[PDB]
Amino acid sequence: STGSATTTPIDSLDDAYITPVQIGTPAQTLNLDFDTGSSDLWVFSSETTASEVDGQTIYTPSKSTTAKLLSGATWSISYGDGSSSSGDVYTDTVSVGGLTVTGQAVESAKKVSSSFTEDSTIDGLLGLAFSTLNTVSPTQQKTFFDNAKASLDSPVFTADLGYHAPGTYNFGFIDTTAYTGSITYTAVSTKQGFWEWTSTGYAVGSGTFKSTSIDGIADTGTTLLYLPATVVSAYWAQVSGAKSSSSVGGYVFPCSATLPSFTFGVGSARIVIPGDYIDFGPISTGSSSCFGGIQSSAGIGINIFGDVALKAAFVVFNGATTPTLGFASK
Repeated sequence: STGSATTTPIDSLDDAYITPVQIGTPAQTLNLDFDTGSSDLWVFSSETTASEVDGQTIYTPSKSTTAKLLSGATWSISYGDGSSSSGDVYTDTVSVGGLTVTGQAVESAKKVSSSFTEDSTIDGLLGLAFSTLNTVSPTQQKTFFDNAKASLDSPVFTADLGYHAPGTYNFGFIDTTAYTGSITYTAVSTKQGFWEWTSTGYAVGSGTFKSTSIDGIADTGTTLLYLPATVVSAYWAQVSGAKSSSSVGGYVFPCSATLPSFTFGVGSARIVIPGDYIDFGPISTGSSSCFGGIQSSAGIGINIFGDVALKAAFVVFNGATTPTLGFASK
């Protein structure tokens, strides 16, 4: 089997991407944030505290003939941005782009933190990291990809995120028309539950490439590119007037600037992020200070190849017995 679904930016900045997902019988379509940095499929629901729902579409298990309470199971998750959610668990039929999994754990939110409530465009998350990170207790549950894998033509999914435009998540096949050149594959460590890999270095603009190992995670659920402070300083030093602002929470730059590109290495190959992809617009409405799309990871504990990096590439998440990642230009 295979599946193919379009993913769409939630706003003009590509702050996140939503993909329609069919849950239950008859289908209830919710727009979920596919997140290769986590491993829970959770949704706004008829159980979510009413004051914490503000425009989201909800899953109502009582209206699904295939929903079953997973008795005794609870979940609770906290994300790197400080947001969180928790609740109970149903199993139900879940389909993405024509690919159907029966018996998928659908984690129903009873509580969500303010950032989720305040984002009316995201109805939940669909985790695509390794199932060892799934938070369901006392019986840990499998991701949608893990459940689908055996049925797929090939045990892979691909992320093809757009810049200010829709893109595609494919399951079970590699669309050879969706990228240019060849795909360069690189080793993955699953020791932390992430799609963790080692970039071979970077360049800023037209500058020379610096060969240096940068361990980090391919994370579709993080907006920006978070890299070591040395790398980030070398980038922003090429932008007149750019500075790190403690009050704003990162590097800012004059909105009048033209930003240089940023290149990262994948083995001997190179992925180029155009400068425009690094512009996240005014820090507040009407400001002439703009927020940068490359930020320091120094306070995180891990480097994160988020959407800013991934949307410059066609990315293969290879879930074979030994997982690997593939990157191609496009």
